[PDB]
Amino acid sequence: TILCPWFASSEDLRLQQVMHLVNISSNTAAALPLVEALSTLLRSVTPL
Amino acid sequence: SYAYTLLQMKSVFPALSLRSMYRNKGFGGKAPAIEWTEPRSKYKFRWTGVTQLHDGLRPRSPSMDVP
Repeated sequence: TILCPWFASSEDLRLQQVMHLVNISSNTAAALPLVEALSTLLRSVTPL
Repeated sequence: SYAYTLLQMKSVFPALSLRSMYRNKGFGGKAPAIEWTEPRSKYKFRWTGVTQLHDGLRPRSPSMDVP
């Protein structure tokens, strides 16, 4: 009997991200870290 | 034997600074995004922008401090 608790439902994951968008600032200087967080991973693993 | 003592410490100062810089927690800055030109034998290079640094980009290599 392992117990490795990780998973949330989709209702729980979408509740977190709205509060993640609540905790964030709504300007362009706070969503800039998100678009470059993925842009770093796009340059990192790419064929092109 | 001044030149021999000066020779035994010929690689102290690059080992203290150049060989080991950014092994600490707080790391960042900007770095060139240079790309290898994809025909490999041409050995051509192009500067293709900037790369903002983070703690996954700091050297995984051990510091040269202990030796």
